[PDB]
Amino acid sequence: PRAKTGVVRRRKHKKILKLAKGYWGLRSKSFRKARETLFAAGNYAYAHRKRRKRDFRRLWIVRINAACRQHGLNYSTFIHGLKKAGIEVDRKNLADLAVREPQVFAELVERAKAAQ
Amino acid sequence: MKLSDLRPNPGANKRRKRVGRGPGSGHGKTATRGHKGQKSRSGGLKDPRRFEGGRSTTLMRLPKRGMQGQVPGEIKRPRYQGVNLKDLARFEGEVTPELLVRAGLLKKGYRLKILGEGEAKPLKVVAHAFSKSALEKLKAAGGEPVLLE
Amino acid sequence: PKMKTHKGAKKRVKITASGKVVAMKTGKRHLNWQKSGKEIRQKGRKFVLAKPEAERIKLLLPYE
Amino acid sequence: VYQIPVLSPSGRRELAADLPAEINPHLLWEVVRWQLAKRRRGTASTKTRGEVAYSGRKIWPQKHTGRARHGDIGAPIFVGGGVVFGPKPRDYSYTLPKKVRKKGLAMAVADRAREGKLLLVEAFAGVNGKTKEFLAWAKEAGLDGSESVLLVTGNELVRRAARNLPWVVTLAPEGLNVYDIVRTERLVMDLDAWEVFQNRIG
RNA sequence: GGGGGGAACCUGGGGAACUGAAACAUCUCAGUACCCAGAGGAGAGGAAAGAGAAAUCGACUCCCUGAGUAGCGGCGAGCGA
RNA sequence: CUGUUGGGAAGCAGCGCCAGAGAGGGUGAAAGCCCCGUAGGCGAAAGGUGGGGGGAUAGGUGAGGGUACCCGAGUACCCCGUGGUUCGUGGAGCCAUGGGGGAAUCUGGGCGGACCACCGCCUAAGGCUAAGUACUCCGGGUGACCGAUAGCGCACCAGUACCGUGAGGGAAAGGUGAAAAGAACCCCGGGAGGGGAGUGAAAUAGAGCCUGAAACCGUGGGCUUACAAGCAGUCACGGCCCCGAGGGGUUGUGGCGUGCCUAUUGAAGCAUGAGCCGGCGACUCACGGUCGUGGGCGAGCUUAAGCCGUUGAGGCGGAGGCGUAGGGAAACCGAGUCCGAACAGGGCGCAGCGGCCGCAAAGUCCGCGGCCGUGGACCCGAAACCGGGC
RNA sequence: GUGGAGCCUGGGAGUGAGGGCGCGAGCGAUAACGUCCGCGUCCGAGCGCGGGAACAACCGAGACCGCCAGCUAAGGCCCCC
RNA sequence: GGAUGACCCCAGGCGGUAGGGGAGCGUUCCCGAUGCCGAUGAAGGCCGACCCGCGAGGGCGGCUGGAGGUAAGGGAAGUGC
RNA sequence: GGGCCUGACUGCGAGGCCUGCAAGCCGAGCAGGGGCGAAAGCCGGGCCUAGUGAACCGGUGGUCCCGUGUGGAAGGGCCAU
Ligand SMILES: NC(=[NH2+])NCCC[C@H](N)C(=O)O
Ligand SMILES: [Mg+2]
Ligand SMILES: [Mg+2]
Ligand SMILES: [Mg+2]
Ligand SMILES: [Mg+2]
Ligand SMILES: [Mg+2]
Ligand SMILES: [Mg+2]
Ligand SMILES: [Mg+2]
Ligand SMILES: [Mg+2]
Ligand SMILES: [Mg+2]
Ligand SMILES: [Mg+2]
Ligand SMILES: [Mg+2]
Ligand SMILES: [Mg+2]
Ligand SMILES: [Mg+2]
Ligand SMILES: [Mg+2]
Ligand SMILES: [Mg+2]
Ligand SMILES: [Mg+2]
Ligand SMILES: [Mg+2]
Ligand SMILES: [Mg+2]
Ligand SMILES: [Mg+2]
Ligand SMILES: [Mg+2]
Ligand SMILES: [Mg+2]
Ligand SMILES: [Mg+2]
Ligand SMILES: [Mg+2]
Ligand SMILES: [Mg+2]
Ligand SMILES: [Mg+2]
Ligand SMILES: [Mg+2]
Ligand SMILES: [Mg+2]
Ligand SMILES: [Mg+2]
Ligand SMILES: [Mg+2]
Ligand SMILES: [Mg+2]
Ligand SMILES: [Mg+2]
Ligand SMILES: [Mg+2]
Ligand SMILES: [Mg+2]
Ligand SMILES: [Mg+2]
Ligand SMILES: [Mg+2]
Ligand SMILES: [Mg+2]
Ligand SMILES: [Mg+2]
Ligand SMILES: [Mg+2]
Ligand SMILES: [Mg+2]
Ligand SMILES: [Mg+2]
Ligand SMILES: [Mg+2]
Ligand SMILES: [Mg+2]
Ligand SMILES: [Mg+2]
Ligand SMILES: [Mg+2]
Ligand SMILES: [Mg+2]
Ligand SMILES: [Mg+2]
Ligand SMILES: [Mg+2]
Ligand SMILES: [Mg+2]
Ligand SMILES: [Mg+2]
Ligand SMILES: [Mg+2]
Ligand SMILES: [Mg+2]
Ligand SMILES: [Mg+2]
Ligand SMILES: [Mg+2]
Ligand SMILES: [Mg+2]
Ligand SMILES: [Mg+2]
Ligand SMILES: [Mg+2]
Ligand SMILES: [Mg+2]
Ligand SMILES: [Mg+2]
Ligand SMILES: [Mg+2]
Ligand SMILES: [Mg+2]
Ligand SMILES: [Mg+2]
Ligand SMILES: [Mg+2]
Ligand SMILES: [Mg+2]
Ligand SMILES: [Mg+2]
Ligand SMILES: [Mg+2]
Ligand SMILES: [Mg+2]
Ligand SMILES: [Mg+2]
Ligand SMILES: [Mg+2]
Ligand SMILES: [Mg+2]
Ligand SMILES: [Mg+2]
Ligand SMILES: [Mg+2]
Ligand SMILES: [Mg+2]
Ligand SMILES: [Mg+2]
Ligand SMILES: [Mg+2]
Ligand SMILES: [Mg+2]
Ligand SMILES: [Mg+2]
Ligand SMILES: [Mg+2]
Ligand SMILES: [Mg+2]
Ligand SMILES: [Mg+2]
Ligand SMILES: [Mg+2]
Ligand SMILES: [Mg+2]
Ligand SMILES: [Mg+2]
Ligand SMILES: [Mg+2]
Ligand SMILES: [Mg+2]
Ligand SMILES: [Mg+2]
Ligand SMILES: [Mg+2]
Ligand SMILES: [Mg+2]
Ligand SMILES: [Mg+2]
Ligand SMILES: [Mg+2]
Ligand SMILES: [Mg+2]
Ligand SMILES: [Mg+2]
Ligand SMILES: [Mg+2]
Ligand SMILES: [Mg+2]
Ligand SMILES: [Mg+2]
Ligand SMILES: [Mg+2]
Ligand SMILES: [Mg+2]
Ligand SMILES: [Mg+2]
Ligand SMILES: [Mg+2]
Ligand SMILES: [Mg+2]
Ligand SMILES: [Mg+2]
Ligand SMILES: [Mg+2]
Ligand SMILES: [Mg+2]
Ligand SMILES: [Mg+2]
Ligand SMILES: [Mg+2]
Ligand SMILES: [Mg+2]
Ligand SMILES: [Mg+2]
Ligand SMILES: [Mg+2]
Ligand SMILES: [Mg+2]
Ligand SMILES: [Mg+2]
Ligand SMILES: [Mg+2]
Ligand SMILES: [Mg+2]
Ligand SMILES: [Mg+2]
Ligand SMILES: [Mg+2]
Ligand SMILES: [Mg+2]
Ligand SMILES: [Mg+2]
Ligand SMILES: [Mg+2]
Ligand SMILES: [Mg+2]
Ligand SMILES: [Mg+2]
Ligand SMILES: [Mg+2]
Ligand SMILES: [Mg+2]
Ligand SMILES: [Mg+2]
Ligand SMILES: [Mg+2]
Ligand SMILES: [Mg+2]
Ligand SMILES: [Mg+2]
Ligand SMILES: [Mg+2]
Ligand SMILES: [Mg+2]
Ligand SMILES: [Mg+2]
Ligand SMILES: [Mg+2]
Ligand SMILES: [Mg+2]
Ligand SMILES: [Mg+2]
Ligand SMILES: [Mg+2]
Ligand SMILES: [Mg+2]
Ligand SMILES: [Mg+2]
Ligand SMILES: [Mg+2]
Ligand SMILES: [Mg+2]
Ligand SMILES: [Mg+2]
Ligand SMILES: [Mg+2]
Ligand SMILES: [Mg+2]
Ligand SMILES: [Mg+2]
Ligand SMILES: [Mg+2]
Ligand SMILES: [Mg+2]
Ligand SMILES: [Mg+2]
Ligand SMILES: [Mg+2]
Ligand SMILES: [Mg+2]
Ligand SMILES: [Mg+2]
Ligand SMILES: [Mg+2]
Ligand SMILES: [Mg+2]
Ligand SMILES: [Mg+2]
Ligand SMILES: [Mg+2]
Ligand SMILES: [Mg+2]
Ligand SMILES: [Mg+2]
Ligand SMILES: [Mg+2]
Ligand SMILES: [Mg+2]
Ligand SMILES: [Mg+2]
Ligand SMILES: [Mg+2]
Ligand SMILES: [Mg+2]
Ligand SMILES: [Mg+2]
Ligand SMILES: [Mg+2]
Ligand SMILES: [Mg+2]
Ligand SMILES: [Mg+2]
Ligand SMILES: [Mg+2]
Ligand SMILES: [Mg+2]
Ligand SMILES: [Mg+2]
Ligand SMILES: [Mg+2]
Ligand SMILES: [Mg+2]
Ligand SMILES: [Mg+2]
Ligand SMILES: [Mg+2]
Ligand SMILES: [Mg+2]
Ligand SMILES: [Mg+2]
Ligand SMILES: [Mg+2]
Ligand SMILES: [Mg+2]
Ligand SMILES: [Mg+2]
Ligand SMILES: [Mg+2]
Ligand SMILES: [Mg+2]
Ligand SMILES: [Mg+2]
Ligand SMILES: [Mg+2]
Ligand SMILES: [Mg+2]
Ligand SMILES: [Mg+2]
Ligand SMILES: [Mg+2]
Ligand SMILES: [Mg+2]
Ligand SMILES: [Mg+2]
Ligand SMILES: [Mg+2]
Ligand SMILES: [Mg+2]
Ligand SMILES: [Mg+2]
Ligand SMILES: [Mg+2]
Ligand SMILES: [Mg+2]
Ligand SMILES: [Mg+2]
Ligand SMILES: [Mg+2]
Ligand SMILES: [Mg+2]
Ligand SMILES: [Mg+2]
Ligand SMILES: [Mg+2]
Ligand SMILES: [Mg+2]
Ligand SMILES: [Mg+2]
Ligand SMILES: [Mg+2]
Ligand SMILES: [Mg+2]
Ligand SMILES: [Mg+2]
Ligand SMILES: [Mg+2]
Ligand SMILES: [Mg+2]
Ligand SMILES: [Mg+2]
Ligand SMILES: [Mg+2]
Ligand SMILES: [Mg+2]
Ligand SMILES: [Mg+2]
Ligand SMILES: [Mg+2]
Ligand SMILES: [Mg+2]
Ligand SMILES: [Mg+2]
Ligand SMILES: [Mg+2]
Ligand SMILES: [Mg+2]
Ligand SMILES: [Mg+2]
Ligand SMILES: [Mg+2]
Ligand SMILES: [Mg+2]
Ligand SMILES: [Mg+2]
Ligand SMILES: [Mg+2]
Ligand SMILES: [Mg+2]
Ligand SMILES: [Mg+2]
Ligand SMILES: [Mg+2]
Ligand SMILES: [Mg+2]
Ligand SMILES: [Mg+2]
Ligand SMILES: [Mg+2]
Ligand SMILES: [Mg+2]
Ligand SMILES: [Mg+2]
Ligand SMILES: [Mg+2]
Ligand SMILES: [Mg+2]
Ligand SMILES: [Mg+2]
Ligand SMILES: [Mg+2]
Ligand SMILES: [Mg+2]
Ligand SMILES: [Mg+2]
Ligand SMILES: [Mg+2]
Ligand SMILES: [Mg+2]
Ligand SMILES: [Mg+2]
Ligand SMILES: [Mg+2]
Ligand SMILES: [Mg+2]
Ligand SMILES: [Mg+2]
Ligand SMILES: [Mg+2]
Ligand SMILES: [Mg+2]
Ligand SMILES: [Mg+2]
Ligand SMILES: [Mg+2]
Ligand SMILES: [Mg+2]
Ligand SMILES: [Mg+2]
Ligand SMILES: [Mg+2]
Ligand SMILES: [Mg+2]
Ligand SMILES: [Mg+2]
Ligand SMILES: [Mg+2]
Ligand SMILES: [Mg+2]
Ligand SMILES: [Mg+2]
Ligand SMILES: [Mg+2]
Ligand SMILES: [Mg+2]
Ligand SMILES: [Mg+2]
Ligand SMILES: [Mg+2]
Ligand SMILES: [Mg+2]
Ligand SMILES: [Mg+2]
Ligand SMILES: [Mg+2]
Ligand SMILES: [Mg+2]
Ligand SMILES: [Mg+2]
Ligand SMILES: [Mg+2]
Ligand SMILES: [Mg+2]
Ligand SMILES: [Mg+2]
Ligand SMILES: [Mg+2]
Ligand SMILES: [Mg+2]
Ligand SMILES: [Mg+2]
Ligand SMILES: [Mg+2]
Ligand SMILES: [Mg+2]
Ligand SMILES: [Mg+2]
Ligand SMILES: [Mg+2]
Ligand SMILES: [Mg+2]
Ligand SMILES: [Mg+2]
Ligand SMILES: [Mg+2]
Ligand SMILES: [Mg+2]
Ligand SMILES: [Mg+2]
Ligand SMILES: [Mg+2]
Ligand SMILES: [Mg+2]
Ligand SMILES: [Mg+2]
Ligand SMILES: [Mg+2]
Ligand SMILES: [Mg+2]
Ligand SMILES: [Mg+2]
Ligand SMILES: [Mg+2]
Ligand SMILES: [Mg+2]
Ligand SMILES: [Mg+2]
Ligand SMILES: [Mg+2]
Ligand SMILES: [Mg+2]
Ligand SMILES: [Mg+2]
Ligand SMILES: [Mg+2]
Ligand SMILES: [Mg+2]
Ligand SMILES: [Mg+2]
Ligand SMILES: [Mg+2]
Ligand SMILES: [Mg+2]
Ligand SMILES: [Mg+2]
Ligand SMILES: [Mg+2]
Ligand SMILES: [Mg+2]
Ligand SMILES: [Mg+2]
Ligand SMILES: [Mg+2]
Ligand SMILES: [Mg+2]
Ligand SMILES: [Mg+2]
Ligand SMILES: [Mg+2]
Ligand SMILES: [Mg+2]
Ligand SMILES: [Mg+2]
Ligand SMILES: [Mg+2]
Ligand SMILES: [Mg+2]
Ligand SMILES: [Mg+2]
Ligand SMILES: [Mg+2]
Ligand SMILES: [Mg+2]
Ligand SMILES: [Mg+2]
Ligand SMILES: [Mg+2]
Ligand SMILES: [Mg+2]
Ligand SMILES: [Mg+2]
């Protein structure tokens, strides 16, 4: 029996093109350019999931640094103090406290100065 | 038991290896042939059993031995096949070439020679020849060796 | 079509009962005058072909 | 070994035969594979680049046209060209071992006997070649047509009467085969047919 | 009576080369492709100046087998009763 | 047959019936019973055939005894040159014959692989001879054959159009609908085309007609864009729009970020290839081998061609093959054998699990799979070589 | 020393253009992104990740997937960062 | 563990070119099938932010389309660009 | 340097070195018949490592293994070169 392509290739090309919706020019219209665009897209997504974790830690740290310097110490001193005090609140929540709960953060700062 | 139950045992019918059908398969593109050279080509190499890259071959450097014959060919002479006493153990009474042929012991067109392996049985065995030991054992066991011409 | 027997092998080599491949030692066809009796004598025996070469030669003898 | 019901004017008698205790599904499969394979026509065919109608001419020069190199338009790379490794007329038959198919035959009958789906009969009453007659007889025999039946008899008149029924497959005992047994829910045999069968598997 | 035609098939008269031998000349391809003559629903072959070792067989043709055997061979590649 | 849904029933429902016929194709959809058929039967005045049956005819036919008349000539035979055969000069016979020489008639002659002897076989130099075998223009039957880029080059007005001086090359192009009911008539327009009306179950089924993908072009809408540096994405956040602790679209800013494939030590690479999209496009098959594997049987396993049966039925067939013993160039011997003086030494060889039972196994057969050999052997591509023609 | 260690039999390969770096030599000119060997390494195949401005083979480190969690490596902590 | 691919628990491995091996998806065709799905709408087409699957894919729903399609389990290839 | 000599043996060969193959290398010991020596013993060429060439085809000596119906013969095999 003969088994011609028939339906199969069109359906595969459609899967790819649907994923490429939104892409510029031929990157969303041509199967070939869509597929190339997607290769890169997937690698970026993987790399940037990893990178997103670093991106946010850097942001927290910057905010934490600014909140600390309002109370007369820098970030690196503040983190040492927290360590000596045994306080384990992470940078994500430190940064939140620094903005949403300035009294609590100021309290944390005291403990950190004292612990040293 | 019906048709929808008829099934081969695991392993009885296995899938073929299909090459040049894509990256995921493990056999795409070069189709397990590697890169370039004669072996990758349609038609491939010279006979690997013999050819050695142009150098005089392992086979051809060995010497010939023996009579190879000549036209007009094979000289017709009577041929013997040996059957051991042990192989005769299954029979009763008289054993002959035709019986051993039929039993699948003796090949057609071969004269019958009895050989000494195993134990003799009191049988009248009819044959074209006997080894010395076959002759000894058959006498001792009470059998009657009959020698053809 | 069925494999043909290689006659060059069939004339040089034998497959023993256990599937070894045996040939005549090389090097005594001629130039023998200054070869010691030990050399001549030992070259007059059969020898067992190394495994990789034996397998190749066996494949040339499909009906032995 | 097995107890097989026999239909008689004297009533539901009983018969015993040494059909194999053990049923080997894989072997049964191998017999049906062989049966279905050797009946293949193997008439699929295509044309090779050497067998297609075009000329062997090089369609344009090797170099300097600015196009891809080509020989003749029969090459499989061309639309309308030869086909690569297409089917050619082929014999799918092979010789399945005699003992395997004899064994298969015995096992197939054994499977039906183990289920109580094997029935033997002495005669077929009043069926003289009319379907309506076989139907009447079948009803009394417990064959209401809710189950497919492989009817094995040497009586031509019986086979003619039953053959057009959707639920009936008809065979002379010389034709008993495991595909037809396994196809059908019930096995119905002549005492005569049962006999040539026992000769066949002996 | 002949002449000319007919898709293959057939017999006869002629008869390559690429290729293979990892070069090449003997050898291979192959008595193939092809040209020609003739035949017919077929054609050829056929009633032993046979075989060849069986004290044997009994025209010829064709299929299985014998057998990739016997042998042949720059005893190479291969060829092959 | 009726009812029912439907444009339409063959669907569904009720109640039946045929079947040596429930192969299959149709009919408005899916029908054993409406149609064409199918099973089973029937049929030729004319012409063809007639291998079967019957009948003519041609032809067919003894025994010894003697006689030595006849028994295929430029032949046998020998030599020279060559072909055929498995035989390539080989110890080279046999069969054929271009050249030279050149017999005999059975007490004649050819052959059994130089030759000679013995022992056999056979009857050359005249001719014919069914059948079993090959093929497929033609008719038919059937496909785990194709389904309009497939299948023949051609489903269609194709060996055509067209190309070529010519030999020769050689396409593309199938489908409205159940039914033409193929849209009267009116309206804009020179027409084309359209808008109404009308037909239709359906008219983006309207003939440029089934379905109607993709590239590609356009109209409308949402978001967005004129201080911005870019393999075009991705991660985050915010804005707006949409669908209703959520999601979809869009993208302002910030982070990160060197296409795909090929070939390479090394490519984003300024190395190859690709305009884009759709369709065609490359590891197969036969036979043999070698391993592995699923089964069958096991010192045995197995049949080939055929023959009978079947008409998607299987069986018979043991010829033969592999295995059961090896060693030796061989004669030959044999659980051994070869080298040798050896009873020396060495090479190559030689010996199941459980309570008669089971089980397992040599081996072998079949299926399957990997790989190898032979074929074009994964596909495409030369420059060339040869033959016959133009 | 129990390791994707080792040995034995068999099936299937691919590879037989390497390249940088460190060390040891030869050749070269105590030249070459040079060349040819040796021991090692990495790239090749880790052009995946951090550092080195950028950069196959230098330093750090062997990426099964997910996380808006933590600790470190080399390298860094004036701003770009 | 439990006895056997029943599922759970603890542990360790899981970068990768040539290449080896394993397990699957889908396409055409056969058996299953005188069946079954189908005009209350087959195949094919277009959507989908939904469900299952690691994935190749498979469902389901809306629209189109208007007559075919074909299960569990197996078989065979002109089988995936 | 001298005496006597021919082991510059025949038939084998445990065991190794080397090594992709094929080769190449060393070899105690047993038997046959020897040489030298009172003997123990040594002797299967040369202090050692180069002085060489696989197959095929063919020559010569021997052997008496095959001998195409049989006896021979032709021609081959085997051993040596
Ligand atoms: N003798 C027989 N019944 N043969 C088998 C049946 C024949 C035919 N194929 C049928 O089914 O009608
Ligand atoms: Mg395709
Ligand atoms: Mg298609
Ligand atoms: Mg498609
Ligand atoms: Mg695709
Ligand atoms: Mg689609
Ligand atoms: Mg798809
Ligand atoms: Mg976008
Ligand atoms: Mg676009
Ligand atoms: Mg587009
Ligand atoms: Mg992707
Ligand atoms: Mg990630
Ligand atoms: Mg990253
Ligand atoms: Mg981290
Ligand atoms: Mg400060
Ligand atoms: Mg710390
Ligand atoms: Mg901490
Ligand atoms: Mg298969
Ligand atoms: Mg295969
Ligand atoms: Mg696999
Ligand atoms: Mg596949
Ligand atoms: Mg793949
Ligand atoms: Mg694999
Ligand atoms: Mg790979
Ligand atoms: Mg590729
Ligand atoms: Mg390749
Ligand atoms: Mg491979
Ligand atoms: Mg492979
Ligand atoms: Mg390969
Ligand atoms: Mg390659
Ligand atoms: Mg390469
Ligand atoms: Mg390579
Ligand atoms: Mg390549
Ligand atoms: Mg290369
Ligand atoms: Mg190359
Ligand atoms: Mg290669
Ligand atoms: Mg190539
Ligand atoms: Mg090719
Ligand atoms: Mg080649
Ligand atoms: Mg050379
Ligand atoms: Mg021989
Ligand atoms: Mg002959
Ligand atoms: Mg007796
Ligand atoms: Mg040879
Ligand atoms: Mg030699
Ligand atoms: Mg010699
Ligand atoms: Mg010397
Ligand atoms: Mg010597
Ligand atoms: Mg000597
Ligand atoms: Mg000797
Ligand atoms: Mg044989
Ligand atoms: Mg044998
Ligand atoms: Mg078929
Ligand atoms: Mg076929
Ligand atoms: Mg074709
Ligand atoms: Mg064809
Ligand atoms: Mg062609
Ligand atoms: Mg052609
Ligand atoms: Mg052609
Ligand atoms: Mg043509
Ligand atoms: Mg042509
Ligand atoms: Mg041509
Ligand atoms: Mg041509
Ligand atoms: Mg040409
Ligand atoms: Mg060209
Ligand atoms: Mg060019
Ligand atoms: Mg161009
Ligand atoms: Mg081109
Ligand atoms: Mg071009
Ligand atoms: Mg071409
Ligand atoms: Mg061509
Ligand atoms: Mg062509
Ligand atoms: Mg064309
Ligand atoms: Mg075609
Ligand atoms: Mg093709
Ligand atoms: Mg091909
Ligand atoms: Mg081709
Ligand atoms: Mg055929
Ligand atoms: Mg097969
Ligand atoms: Mg067959
Ligand atoms: Mg039927
Ligand atoms: Mg029926
Ligand atoms: Mg049925
Ligand atoms: Mg039936
Ligand atoms: Mg004429
Ligand atoms: Mg004529
Ligand atoms: Mg001729
Ligand atoms: Mg003539
Ligand atoms: Mg000729
Ligand atoms: Mg001719
Ligand atoms: Mg010529
Ligand atoms: Mg030539
Ligand atoms: Mg060729
Ligand atoms: Mg060839
Ligand atoms: Mg070749
Ligand atoms: Mg050549
Ligand atoms: Mg060549
Ligand atoms: Mg050349
Ligand atoms: Mg040539
Ligand atoms: Mg020839
Ligand atoms: Mg021809
Ligand atoms: Mg004619
Ligand atoms: Mg005929
Ligand atoms: Mg004739
Ligand atoms: Mg005559
Ligand atoms: Mg044989
Ligand atoms: Mg020939
Ligand atoms: Mg309707
Ligand atoms: Mg109505
Ligand atoms: Mg009705
Ligand atoms: Mg009804
Ligand atoms: Mg019927
Ligand atoms: Mg029907
Ligand atoms: Mg019908
Ligand atoms: Mg129906
Ligand atoms: Mg239907
Ligand atoms: Mg109907
Ligand atoms: Mg009829
Ligand atoms: Mg009829
Ligand atoms: Mg007479
Ligand atoms: Mg008379
Ligand atoms: Mg006279
Ligand atoms: Mg005469
Ligand atoms: Mg005359
Ligand atoms: Mg002559
Ligand atoms: Mg000749
Ligand atoms: Mg000749
Ligand atoms: Mg010769
Ligand atoms: Mg001759
Ligand atoms: Mg003569
Ligand atoms: Mg003559
Ligand atoms: Mg003459
Ligand atoms: Mg006479
Ligand atoms: Mg005479
Ligand atoms: Mg003569
Ligand atoms: Mg003569
Ligand atoms: Mg003769
Ligand atoms: Mg003779
Ligand atoms: Mg005479
Ligand atoms: Mg004769
Ligand atoms: Mg004639
Ligand atoms: Mg006749
Ligand atoms: Mg005739
Ligand atoms: Mg005939
Ligand atoms: Mg025919
Ligand atoms: Mg026809
Ligand atoms: Mg189709
Ligand atoms: Mg169709
Ligand atoms: Mg078309
Ligand atoms: Mg066409
Ligand atoms: Mg179409
Ligand atoms: Mg075509
Ligand atoms: Mg036609
Ligand atoms: Mg065409
Ligand atoms: Mg056309
Ligand atoms: Mg036309
Ligand atoms: Mg012209
Ligand atoms: Mg013209
Ligand atoms: Mg042309
Ligand atoms: Mg229509
Ligand atoms: Mg129509
Ligand atoms: Mg309709
Ligand atoms: Mg007007
Ligand atoms: Mg007007
Ligand atoms: Mg108008
Ligand atoms: Mg208008
Ligand atoms: Mg209008
Ligand atoms: Mg209307
Ligand atoms: Mg409607
Ligand atoms: Mg509709
Ligand atoms: Mg529409
Ligand atoms: Mg429509
Ligand atoms: Mg239609
Ligand atoms: Mg349309
Ligand atoms: Mg349109
Ligand atoms: Mg717009
Ligand atoms: Mg500015
Ligand atoms: Mg702006
Ligand atoms: Mg961005
Ligand atoms: Mg952010
Ligand atoms: Mg949103
Ligand atoms: Mg977004
Ligand atoms: Mg957003
Ligand atoms: Mg940031
Ligand atoms: Mg870039
Ligand atoms: Mg880069
Ligand atoms: Mg790609
Ligand atoms: Mg490329
Ligand atoms: Mg390149
Ligand atoms: Mg390059
Ligand atoms: Mg380069
Ligand atoms: Mg670039
Ligand atoms: Mg560029
Ligand atoms: Mg360039
Ligand atoms: Mg480029
Ligand atoms: Mg290049
Ligand atoms: Mg272009
Ligand atoms: Mg485009
Ligand atoms: Mg495409
Ligand atoms: Mg393959
Ligand atoms: Mg093929
Ligand atoms: Mg094959
Ligand atoms: Mg195989
Ligand atoms: Mg097997
Ligand atoms: Mg069996
Ligand atoms: Mg049998
Ligand atoms: Mg054979
Ligand atoms: Mg032998
Ligand atoms: Mg001797
Ligand atoms: Mg021994
Ligand atoms: Mg031994
Ligand atoms: Mg067993
Ligand atoms: Mg077995
Ligand atoms: Mg292999
Ligand atoms: Mg070929
Ligand atoms: Mg070719
Ligand atoms: Mg091929
Ligand atoms: Mg191949
Ligand atoms: Mg030219
Ligand atoms: Mg030439
Ligand atoms: Mg030339
Ligand atoms: Mg020339
Ligand atoms: Mg010419
Ligand atoms: Mg282990
Ligand atoms: Mg490992
Ligand atoms: Mg390893
Ligand atoms: Mg493998
Ligand atoms: Mg493999
Ligand atoms: Mg390589
Ligand atoms: Mg290799
Ligand atoms: Mg090389
Ligand atoms: Mg190299
Ligand atoms: Mg290089
Ligand atoms: Mg190097
Ligand atoms: Mg180098
Ligand atoms: Mg270095
Ligand atoms: Mg240093
Ligand atoms: Mg250095
Ligand atoms: Mg150095
Ligand atoms: Mg360098
Ligand atoms: Mg340097
Ligand atoms: Mg240097
Ligand atoms: Mg290195
Ligand atoms: Mg590479
Ligand atoms: Mg690295
Ligand atoms: Mg690495
Ligand atoms: Mg990199
Ligand atoms: Mg990076
Ligand atoms: Mg880096
Ligand atoms: Mg960096
Ligand atoms: Mg940086
Ligand atoms: Mg770098
Ligand atoms: Mg670099
Ligand atoms: Mg790196
Ligand atoms: Mg890892
Ligand atoms: Mg820290
Ligand atoms: Mg540090
Ligand atoms: Mg810095
Ligand atoms: Mg900072
Ligand atoms: Mg991996
Ligand atoms: Mg595995
Ligand atoms: Mg599948
Ligand atoms: Mg698919
Ligand atoms: Mg089909
Ligand atoms: Mg059916
Ligand atoms: Mg159906
Ligand atoms: Mg229904
Ligand atoms: Mg609808
Ligand atoms: Mg379909
Ligand atoms: Mg889907
Ligand atoms: Mg639909
Ligand atoms: Mg239909
Ligand atoms: Mg489907
Ligand atoms: Mg199906
Ligand atoms: Mg299934
Ligand atoms: Mg099945
Ligand atoms: Mg097929
Ligand atoms: Mg294909
Ligand atoms: Mg001295
Ligand atoms: Mg003396
Ligand atoms: Mg040794
Ligand atoms: Mg060695
Ligand atoms: Mg040396
Ligand atoms: Mg002594
Ligand atoms: Mg002595
Ligand atoms: Mg002495
Ligand atoms: Mg003395
Ligand atoms: Mg002494
Ligand atoms: Mg010694
Ligand atoms: Mg010296
Ligand atoms: Mg010396
Ligand atoms: Mg000295
Ligand atoms: Mg030497
Ligand atoms: Mg030599
Ligand atoms: Mg030679
Ligand atoms: Mg010789
Ligand atoms: Mg010689
Ligand atoms: Mg001699
Ligand atoms: Mg003799
Ligand atoms: Mg003789
Ligand atoms: Mg005499
Ligand atoms: Mg004699
Ligand atoms: Mg004499
Ligand atoms: Mg002689
Ligand atoms: Mg010698």
